[PDB]
This record gives sequence, C-alpha cells and structure tokens, in this order.
Amino acid sequence: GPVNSFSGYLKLTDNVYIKNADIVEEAKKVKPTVVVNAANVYLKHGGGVAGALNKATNNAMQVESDDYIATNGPLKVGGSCVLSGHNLAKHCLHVVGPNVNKGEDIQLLKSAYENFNQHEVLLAPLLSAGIFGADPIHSLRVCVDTVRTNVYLAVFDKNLYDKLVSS
Ligand SMILES: Cn1c(=O)c2nc(SCCC(=O)NS(=O)(=O)CCN3CCOCC3)[nH]c2n(C)c1=O
Repeated sequence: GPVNSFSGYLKLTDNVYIKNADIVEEAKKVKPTVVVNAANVYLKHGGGVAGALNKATNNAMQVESDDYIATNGPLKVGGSCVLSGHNLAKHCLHVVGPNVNKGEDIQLLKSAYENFNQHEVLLAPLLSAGIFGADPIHSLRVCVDTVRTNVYLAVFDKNLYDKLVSS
C-alpha cells in the first residue's frame, strides 16, 4: 500500500530529515506508511496539525478518534495510539506531546518521541511546538536525540524553518 516517496528533504542526522512544507500536502504526495499527528489526550482534533489532518480526511479521523476514546479512555501525555491513516497514509500515529504552557512536564517530550521508534519511517511535525508552547528548537533537539528510526519533518512556516536549519 504505502510507498514513502519523500523528496526535497534536508538531511540533519542519519535518521532525521526536514523540509519546509505543508504536512497535509506532503502526505498526499509521499503516501507514507505512517503520518504523525500532534494530538491531545482526548484526540479532539480542533486545530493546528490535528485540525488540518482531520479536515483532509473529511472528518473521518475525528469520528474514528471519538469512537476510540469513548471506548478506551483518553491517552497518556507522552503516550500514543495507532489509528487509520484514511486517505493520507496507511496508519496515523497520534502522539500527545506535553502541554508546556499549561504546566505539563516538558520531559515527556522524550517519551512522546520514543513512540516514533516503533515505526521504520514516519512523516511527522514537531511535537508540542504549536499551542502547547514548547520551543520548536528544543522540540527538534529532543527529536534528534530520541528518534532512532527515519523521521521526515514538515515545518509549515518558512521563517521558523530557516531558524531551525541554522540552529
Ligand atoms: C498545516 N500545518 C500546521 O498547521 C502546522 N502547525 C504546526 S506546529 C507543530 C504541531 C503542533 O501543533 N503540535 S501541538 O502544540 O502539540 C498541537 C496541540 N493541539 C492541542 C489541541 O488539539 C490538537 C493538538 N506545524 C504545522 N505544519 C507542519 C503544518 O503543515
């Protein structure tokens, strides 16, 4: 099924690549095995990457997520769960980064990125780097130090992308 046809990425380390792109648009071109969603524990995909991914699935992601959460209860911070990737990928790895702004432990960003290690290749965003308030430079550094498998990072904003590549 999935083909993982990534292109245009800058190689930062042996297993970490980065691109200035829309993760929804990357997922449609790449057709990856796994696309990562930066979620909350209730899998309510209200905005950011999660809202954008859900919209691209025509709200199917939210319906499947609501069914999973009503059954199995919320996730743990730093935890994750594999659901369907719908039309974007084979699977979607919903990962919950810590809500740094609301006082959750930023050390859980290591546990959040350790969920990546169960998958050979992933298309992902920077965890907790949206409204959760984690410094994206710090989120990238935890990603590099923690992820051992192949991760292709999409950063939407160009200015932040240039900051990240230069750091
Ligand atoms: C279109 N598009 C974006 O919009 C976009 N945003 C980012 S920022 C990093 C990801 C992020 O938001 N992580 S988070 O802070 O943990 C989300 C917390 N939310 C709490 C409410 O429930 C949903 C989850 N990167 C983006 N890329 C690459 C992109 O392509």
